[PDB]
Amino acid sequence: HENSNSATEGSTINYTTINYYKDSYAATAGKQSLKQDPDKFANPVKDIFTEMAAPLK
Amino acid sequence: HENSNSATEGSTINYTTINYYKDSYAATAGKQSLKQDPDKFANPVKDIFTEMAAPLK
Amino acid sequence: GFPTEPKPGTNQFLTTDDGVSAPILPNFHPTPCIHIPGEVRNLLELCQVETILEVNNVPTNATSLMERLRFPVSAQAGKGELCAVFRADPGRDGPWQSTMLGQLCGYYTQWSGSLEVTFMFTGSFMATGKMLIAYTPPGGPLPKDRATAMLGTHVIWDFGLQSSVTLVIPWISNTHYRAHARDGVFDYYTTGLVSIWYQTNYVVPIGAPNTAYIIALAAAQKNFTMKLCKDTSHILQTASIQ
Amino acid sequence: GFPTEPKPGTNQFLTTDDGVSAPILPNFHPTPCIHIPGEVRNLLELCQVETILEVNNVPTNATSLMERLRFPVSAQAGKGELCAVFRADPGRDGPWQSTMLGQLCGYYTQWSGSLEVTFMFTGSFMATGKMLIAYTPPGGPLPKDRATAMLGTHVIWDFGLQSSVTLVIPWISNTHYRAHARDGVFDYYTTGLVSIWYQTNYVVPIGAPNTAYIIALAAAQKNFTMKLCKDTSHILQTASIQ
Amino acid sequence: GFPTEPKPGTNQFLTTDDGVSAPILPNFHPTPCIHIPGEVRNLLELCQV
Amino acid sequence: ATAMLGTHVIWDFGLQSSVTLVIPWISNTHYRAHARDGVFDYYTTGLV
Amino acid sequence: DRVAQLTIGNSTITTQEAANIIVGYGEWPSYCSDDDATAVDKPTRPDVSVNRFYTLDTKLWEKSSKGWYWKFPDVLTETGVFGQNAQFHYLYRSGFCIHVQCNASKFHQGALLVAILPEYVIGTVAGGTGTEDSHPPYKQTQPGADGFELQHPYVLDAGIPISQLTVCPHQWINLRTNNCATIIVPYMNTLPFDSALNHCNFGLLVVPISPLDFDQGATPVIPITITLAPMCSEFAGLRQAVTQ
Amino acid sequence: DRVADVIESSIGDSVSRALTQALPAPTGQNTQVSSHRLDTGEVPALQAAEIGASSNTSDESMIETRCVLNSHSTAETTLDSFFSRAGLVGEIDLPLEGTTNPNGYANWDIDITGYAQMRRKVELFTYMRFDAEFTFVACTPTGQVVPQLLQYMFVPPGAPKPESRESLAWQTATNPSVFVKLTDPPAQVSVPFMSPASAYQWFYDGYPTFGEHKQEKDLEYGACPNNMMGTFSVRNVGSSKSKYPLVVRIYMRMKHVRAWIPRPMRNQNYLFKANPNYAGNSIKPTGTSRTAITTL
Amino acid sequence: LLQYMFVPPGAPKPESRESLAWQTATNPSVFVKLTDPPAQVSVPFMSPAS
Amino acid sequence: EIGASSNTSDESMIETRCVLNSHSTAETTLDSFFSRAGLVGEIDLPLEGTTNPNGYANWDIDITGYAQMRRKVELFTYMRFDAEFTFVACTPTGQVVPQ
Ligand SMILES: CCCCCCCCCCCCC/C=C\[C@H](O)[C@H](N)CO
Ligand SMILES: CCCCCCCCCCCCC/C=C\[C@H](O)[C@H](N)CO
Ligand SMILES: [Cl-]
Ligand SMILES: [Cl-]
Ligand code: NA
Ligand code: NA
Ligand code: NA
Ligand code: NA
Ligand code: NA
Ligand code: NA
Ligand code: NA
Ligand code: NA
Ligand code: NA
Ligand code: NA
Ligand code: NA
Ligand code: NA
Repeated sequence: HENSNSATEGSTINYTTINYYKDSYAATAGKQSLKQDPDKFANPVKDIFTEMAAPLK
Repeated sequence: HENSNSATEGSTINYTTINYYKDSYAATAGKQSLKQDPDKFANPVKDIFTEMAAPLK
Repeated sequence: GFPTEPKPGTNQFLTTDDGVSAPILPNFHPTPCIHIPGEVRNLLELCQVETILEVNNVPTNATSLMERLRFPVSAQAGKGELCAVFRADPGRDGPWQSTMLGQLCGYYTQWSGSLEVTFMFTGSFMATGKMLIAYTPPGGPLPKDRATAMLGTHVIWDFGLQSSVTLVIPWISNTHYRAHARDGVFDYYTTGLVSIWYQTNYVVPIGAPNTAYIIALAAAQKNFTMKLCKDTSHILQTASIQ
Repeated sequence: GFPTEPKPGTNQFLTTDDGVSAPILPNFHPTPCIHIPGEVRNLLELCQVETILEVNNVPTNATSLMERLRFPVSAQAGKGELCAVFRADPGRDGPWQSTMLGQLCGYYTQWSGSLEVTFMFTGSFMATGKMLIAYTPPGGPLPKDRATAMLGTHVIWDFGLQSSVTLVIPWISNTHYRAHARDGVFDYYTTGLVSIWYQTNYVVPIGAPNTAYIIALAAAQKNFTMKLCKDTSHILQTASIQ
Repeated sequence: GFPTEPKPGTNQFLTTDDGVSAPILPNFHPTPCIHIPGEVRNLLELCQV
Repeated sequence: ATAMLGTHVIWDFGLQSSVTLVIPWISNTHYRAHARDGVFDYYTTGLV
Repeated sequence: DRVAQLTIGNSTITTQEAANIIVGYGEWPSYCSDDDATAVDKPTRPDVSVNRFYTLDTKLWEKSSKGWYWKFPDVLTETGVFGQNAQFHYLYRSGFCIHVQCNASKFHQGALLVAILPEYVIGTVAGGTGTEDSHPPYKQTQPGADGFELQHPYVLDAGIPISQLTVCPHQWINLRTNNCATIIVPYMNTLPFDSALNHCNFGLLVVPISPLDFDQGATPVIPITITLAPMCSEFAGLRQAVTQ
Repeated sequence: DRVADVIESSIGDSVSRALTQALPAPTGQNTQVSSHRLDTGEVPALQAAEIGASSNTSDESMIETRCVLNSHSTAETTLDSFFSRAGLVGEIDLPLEGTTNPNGYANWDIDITGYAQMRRKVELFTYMRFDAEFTFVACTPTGQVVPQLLQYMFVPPGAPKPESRESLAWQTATNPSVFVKLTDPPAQVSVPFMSPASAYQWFYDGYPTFGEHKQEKDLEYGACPNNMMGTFSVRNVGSSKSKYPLVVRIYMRMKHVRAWIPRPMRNQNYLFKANPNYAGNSIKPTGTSRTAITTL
Repeated sequence: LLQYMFVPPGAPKPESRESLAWQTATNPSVFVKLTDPPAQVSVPFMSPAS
Repeated sequence: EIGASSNTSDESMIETRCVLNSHSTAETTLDSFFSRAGLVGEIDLPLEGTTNPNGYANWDIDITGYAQMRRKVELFTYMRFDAEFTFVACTPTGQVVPQ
């Protein structure tokens, strides 16, 4: 078939690329899945709180 | 699949184009649907009248 | 690699070639298209909209340019006098150059279809009169008198509540399409001649103006078509545009 | 071979072209990817993280740089005095340049969406006060007094257990996207102005400091988007890097 | 791009080569063909006259 | 330019000789007592 | 069909010599879709207080008049409650119902071309020679309610032929036929909302193509009055009142 | 529960009521047989131009017509057929000695309003939305092809414009750049619709900023930033003066075109880029003139 | 580098090397170097006759 | 103080309308941002001088020599990726030579 040696092998993200060689790291960058995780950096709090609530109770 | 970023995206007109890249604005101009709306500029009257009638009654 | 063999035309840059080109901005998405009134789909939509035909293309004076937009009519002597004359050719130098149709034609080598000219009388309510608008197909020299003009396609116009009348210049050609007519050999594609005559006379009471004007508006019919794009005969520029 | 015909663009090297290229190492397999914390998937994830907004971008002294990170508030005379002012424009020279949002904007020609600015009061527990943060949409000149500023989008902030308050600068634009605003013609894309006023006054008992500071943190909302990549206005290099 | 390898005959202009060429006028439509008497399909039709 | 800011009607003379200006009931109270100069001008209807 | 009545708000217009009604580009004014909009704040739709007929200044038609024009969002920015909203709000949006009226007698004659030209950009004569890059003053690009007179109507003071101005929503006032023109214009712009102060969506042109004429004795004063009403007005981005 | 004028209210209707519909028209309309008509009451020929609508009179009602099956295509008059033709819109000079870009680099302000042919066509419409295909033809002033390497860079508004041939901005870490030799066929590239507006405006009747609009600033009237797409920069890929004088002609071909609101076609000569100024002393008629109205 | 341009009847014929007509905003043009293989192009039946 | 960004939304701060936002977030993905070729190295092979005058050169692979490219990548601490290297060669005047 083809070698699975691209830098994104085994990633929880899907790619649509084009290639003409046996090594997949030669493939185009392609399009990708648009998932996002804002909370990871913007709201990494242990005990999440609502916006309607007073943060410090 | 492919990016939907051409200037005619979401248009009430069909196009038959060719492309080799992931961005659809790179596609050929292609052929298009031949619809026309003369009345929009030639007869934008509120109360339409026949040709057999006397315009001003 | 895969055996290929480039043919003539390789590397050439054809202005009208419709091919693919590498996109400069990957994953770029354009601003959504709002709804905007007056969208155009085909230029023929514009060729059917009447625009003022400068039949009176005589005044070139700086202060008299606005009067090319209308021609006079007035009380005569009653002998079927000639009022105005003009070629029916759309893409030819003359009256049609002031119309949108004439301008769009300039961008196409050939056209086909019937044309129409609507004449609006702007005299007073008390003014009466009957005119004879005639269309003389190719070969017919400019009719010397009304009795000759009436032998071709025509319409007797009676002034009244309905201010305007439409002269339809039917598509009467030997060829399916006509290229733009010019003096000389290309006069082969001439459409013919239009001429307005007094059927009776411009009559008016005491107290009303003895001279009134007519405004001609021209456009194309539903069977009008154009083909083979080219550049207009004129380029509105002399030196570099700063 | 198979008949082909190369078109314009042949041999060109387009920086952003996304094509295929011959691999230098056949059958090479990269080191497995371990799990690493803090993986980023989209830059918008960073535009939503608040970073200190240098509203007090006045001190340029070598020893006074750390004080651009916060602005003062103190006991006044009670006439709705002005505290601070700044443009809401994200990709414009000014206070927003100290924020991550402002920095990421520099890499994109256009942006769209609501912005938010959170103000944290760092006075003492015994200090009280009410401020009026107002946002003046485009066209509105810098409000001369509080009575004028309060006519736009605003929020009255009351100091208390909850140290901070959030002023949301709603997306109020004529266009779907805004290009970076600069002085002159591109001021067409200005977002507006923000101004802090004393609603009442900074009150404090005996024994507590008469001057406290406020720290502004800014970021984007969930509807914020950017498009059309470009290079930041500044290049941090003068001579070759050794 | 897709690996190719041009062979001899590249760039040559063969008078009788029957290939494709870029069209100069996009969406151009020719004048309809009327019926005309005496249409010829093969030159052998003339060799018999 | 000031009068046209209120309730109005542009009348065009023609075959129909007349035109009707309707003075709509625009009051603060359900009923109006007769308006006179002074205090009872409180019940004024307006001006034409 | 010759008679008509236009009622909107607390204003009514009457006419007994009309020539139908034109609806620009075959579209009625409408409010902004939820998918065509961007501004997130809830707009104000004052309705009856701003969507009514406002009658601007009157012009006098002379045997030598060249023509006039009015930029539209503009003409109303300092009038009634529409003007107040246009000043207090950053964003504005609306259509218009324009009614130009001019009557004479069965013994007068002449024809006015009443047209709507979107994005009517004014040019200058460039110092006559065409070597000076001069620009039209604020007083001319946005004349207000008093309108402005054309210096070179043949080219519409913008280098374009008036003979083709009929490709735009228009109507004529031919004294022997009608005494008014009614044109309904939808909101036209490349944006869902825009400033009523900096931008003028279109211009109203009233130009005599066939000169006014009459015999001495007939009333010589023939006025041309402009009445217009906003439609589906929406405003957003509230702040203090701004004049310009 | 709720006031009636609010229930029956129509404020909020976002759908545009259209009086017209676009119908299929792949060919010119046919002509149907017509016979004589001698009757009262019906008058096809009589119109009323005051109404503002074009005459709806047809050939059939004006003369006795035959049947004609019109199969003439209307495809060549679509917007794409009309505009999808590359035309000159820019020209950049890179001479050896002179006062015009003599340091081996140039910054062309992206504006297709510098050439009459292309400009007049697009100015037939008020608004236009489209993708485009730019082709760059380079050579010396004599048309000679020289072995020189150039770099074209698109500098969106806000990005740093190169101040010299060795500017740091030529690193193009993010801006799109094209490296070509004059010996290679002209570089060609695809561009999307990159305006923050829904379409480009060839005409903007207004000002870009608020405030007092004094004489000195009338320069800004009619200037719409939604049309200002940035700069196009060129340079000799090197650190020394080039051995040859260069010229770069820029051609543009529009694709996927949408257009709105047609206008009268340019009547007078063009003088400047950002405006419709015309020579007031040389106002020529739209067309040709003649001696008398009664003679050809 | 040469420029070939098809000028249909009615279009402005160039009067010089620097003529404005060379802008080809609508006429079909071909730009080629003499070092490139001969330019080749397809033309339809463009007569108004059959 | 909590260390989390404000979760306040437009809707709770002012009376908002309904807006169906269809603006794409595709151009801010890591690939869109970084998949653009930029200068990272420059090698000189002069005829006479003190910098590689013997017709050869050894460039230590390090993309940290140029500010534009460097500043972008330094926005992140760790990065895993494949790359596409392009080598543009010519003389110091930009002249293309048969070498
Ligand atoms: C090496 C990459 C080069 C990329 C060049 C990209 C050019 C994109 C150009 C878009 C041009 C749009 C022009 C539209 C409107 C005019 O600028 C305005 N009407 C001028 O007033
Ligand atoms: C003719 C074949 C040429 C092949 C060239 C292959 C080059 C491969 C380069 C990989 C470069 C990775 C750079 C990554 C990190 C930087 O070196 C470090 N941050 C420097 O401190
Ligand atoms: Cl012709
Ligand atoms: Cl900004
Ligand atoms: Na909260
Ligand atoms: Na091989
Ligand atoms: Na490659
Ligand atoms: Na072969
Ligand atoms: Na709508
Ligand atoms: Na009729
Ligand atoms: Na017709
Ligand atoms: Na047909
Ligand atoms: Na520099
Ligand atoms: Na010439
Ligand atoms: Na937030
Ligand atoms: Na969404």
